[PDB]
Parts: sequence; structure tokens; C-alpha cells
Amino acid sequence: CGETCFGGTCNTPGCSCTWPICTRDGLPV
Repeated sequence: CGETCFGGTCNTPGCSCTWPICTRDGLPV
């Protein structure tokens, strides 16, 4: 996802917040 979940929330669906980076299915894509 690459996106940073600074506010805990992610902009990309499927990506889980793994502060400071969102990971979809555990993948930091």
C-alpha cells in the first residue's frame, strides 16, 4: 500500500494499519 496510516486509518481498502505504514493482507504494498 505504501500509504502511511498516521491517523490509524488507511485510504486504501484491504490495507490494515501497521503504523506508520498500511499493509494489505500483511503486505506493505
